[PDB]
Amino acid sequence: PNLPPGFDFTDPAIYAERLPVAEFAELRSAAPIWWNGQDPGKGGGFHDGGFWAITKLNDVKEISRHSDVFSSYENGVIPRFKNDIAREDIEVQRFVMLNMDAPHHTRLRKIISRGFTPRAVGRLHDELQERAQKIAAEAAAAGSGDFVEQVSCELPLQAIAGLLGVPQEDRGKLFHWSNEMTGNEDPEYAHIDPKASSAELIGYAMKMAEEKAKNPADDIVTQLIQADIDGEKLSDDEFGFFVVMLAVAGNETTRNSITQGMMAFAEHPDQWELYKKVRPETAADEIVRWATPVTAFQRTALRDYELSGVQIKKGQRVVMFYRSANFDEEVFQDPFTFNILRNPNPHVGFGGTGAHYCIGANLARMTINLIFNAVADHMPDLKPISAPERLRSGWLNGIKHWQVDYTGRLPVAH
Ligand code: HEM
Repeated sequence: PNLPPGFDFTDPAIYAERLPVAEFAELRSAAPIWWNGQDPGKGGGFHDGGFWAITKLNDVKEISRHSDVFSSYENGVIPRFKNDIAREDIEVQRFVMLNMDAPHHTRLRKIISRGFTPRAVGRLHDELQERAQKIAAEAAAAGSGDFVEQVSCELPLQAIAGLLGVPQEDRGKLFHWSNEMTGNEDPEYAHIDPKASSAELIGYAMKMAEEKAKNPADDIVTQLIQADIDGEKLSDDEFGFFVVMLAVAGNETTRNSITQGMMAFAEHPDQWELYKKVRPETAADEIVRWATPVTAFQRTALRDYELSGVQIKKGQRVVMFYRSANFDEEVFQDPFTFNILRNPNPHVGFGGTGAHYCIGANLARMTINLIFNAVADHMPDLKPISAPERLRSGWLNGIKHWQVDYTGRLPVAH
């Protein structure tokens, strides 16, 4: 393919500036499974010399379905850390369900599923709609400001707190810990240590589990720590690892779907007018496909496996570029058109179908719908002031800041 020598699709220096949309398109056309070599020292923590870049949706689905071959546990799913990360800090990811394989994954996923039933998630609708309205109103009253802080950040965190029944007076500290826990290489956050925040959150969660076992209630935490008919339940530490997992899994991801959904609405005012008018049930999925908050997750082959004519060898990493797959011209009609009516929309922003497919997908869609309803109600005319500031990460597609005029009336500053 026509790519610069040395090009690495996991390079956080790319994403601090842009999404490499042209280069993904070049691989889908010229080399849809492509060996991305990595130089000595520059492996993002993996010392294997490179990985297979997976760029087509059908191949992302195939890998995702064949979890008996393509393991999450062996090297975890994050394809990029600081280059000098210790191996034990990659392996500590195995304590959370996202980085487990069957059969251990299968048991935990069945228990954790109790928290994500339609009823469990449905129960959060009213508090989240009230909060979404309050968020948007307060931002509108500020006139202008950082959309990421003032509109995108809070609701995903309130969804996690509501789910876990975190007392109101504990939410600031919970959110503080959570916001320190999705590591990145961004110089703006170079002073933060995820490990200490993670240990505080796990201890807080374990105390909650102990208390709820003693005073069970009609809530999701009680369901998780009480034995079902098969005797299965989360131990206290397992409950702590579930909370730690959510603090990353359901935080920056939904946050970025909100920021980048609004960026797409600013870029496509026809879609924003359509949205405000009809508030269509298909909008959240198009927002997720367009935002693709997780650029990529990886797997490791547990045996040689041929994928679309390419021999993957045992031990090699494959990196599923959801950012590429979600724009695959053989699966979507006009993938580079932002269309909030798109249906079907077989995007992989929540992963390919398979064991690990996002268990929070419906909660995330509800979050997105409630906050955009509130934005439509309170700041229908909002206009950006300056360009988004992207996050330096080689796997998360993040926006740190985006200055916006909620009134739409401020004139151009010179
Ligand atoms: C738009 C927002 C979101 C996006 C783009 C997203 C994306 C993803 C992706 C790509 C995966 C891995 C899928 C795979 O490997 O096949 C995943 C897993 C997961 N997500 Fe989400 N997610 C979002 C919101 C949420 C929310 C709101 C929560 C919970 C509050 C959540 C909880 C989880 C959990 C617990 C896993 C692990 C599932 C497993 O390993 O079995 N996610 N998510």
